[PDB]
Amino acid sequence: KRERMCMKIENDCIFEVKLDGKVTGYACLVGDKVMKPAHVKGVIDNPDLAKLTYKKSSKYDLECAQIPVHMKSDASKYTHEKPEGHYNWHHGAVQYSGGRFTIPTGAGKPGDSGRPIFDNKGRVVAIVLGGANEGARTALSVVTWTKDMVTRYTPEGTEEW
Amino acid sequence: SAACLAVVLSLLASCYMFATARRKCLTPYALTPGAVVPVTLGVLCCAPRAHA
Repeated sequence: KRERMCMKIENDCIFEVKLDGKVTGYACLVGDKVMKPAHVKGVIDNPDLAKLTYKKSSKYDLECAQIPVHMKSDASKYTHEKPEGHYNWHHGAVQYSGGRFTIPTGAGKPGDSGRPIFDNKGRVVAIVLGGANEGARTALSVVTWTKDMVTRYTPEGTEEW
Repeated sequence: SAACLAVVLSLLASCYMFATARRKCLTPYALTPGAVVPVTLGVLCCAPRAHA
C-alpha cells in the first residue's frame, strides 16, 4: 500500500506523445487542465485533446489548456507542501536537500521528460524536466508553486531529459 | 501621407505591445493548478478574463 497508490494513480493520467513511435513527453491531468513541457514537439494520442486549442509559454516551457467535463475523474489534489523527504516518482525514490531535487545516477535517461512528481500522500507536487551529473548523484529541474505563480529552479549546467 | 503612416504605425505598435503586456500580465496565472484570477490584485486592469 506504500507505492501501490502511486502505480494506481499513474494509470489514466499520463498520456503518450510521439512524433513517429518516439515517445518524447507525457501529459498530466490535474488542476482542471493539462500540463506538458513546451520545449518538445509532438502530437497527443487522444483525439479529443488534439482538437482543443492550447496556450504556450516562452521561457517557462509549460502549457495550460481547459479540459472538458467527460474526464473529471482523473484529477489529483494539487496542494503544496515543502518538507525534506522523498516523493518516489515512477522510477526510484527522490532525494531532496537544500532546495534541490536530486536523483541517483543511472535512474533516468534523456528523452524521458514529462513524468510528474507527487508527494507520498497521493498529491501532485511538480513536473520533472531533466538534470545534470555531478558525482554519484544527478540534479533535477522542476517547477514549484505556492497556490500560484509557478517558478522554475534550474541549477547551473542542468540538462533536460 | 507620411504623417498618416507615422500615426498608424505608432498605434499599431502600441496595440501590439499592449497585447504582449496583456500576455505577460497573467500567463503564469493561466497556469498553476486550480486557483483563480487574483481579483484583489487585478479584476480588469489588464483584461484578465475569459468567461469564468
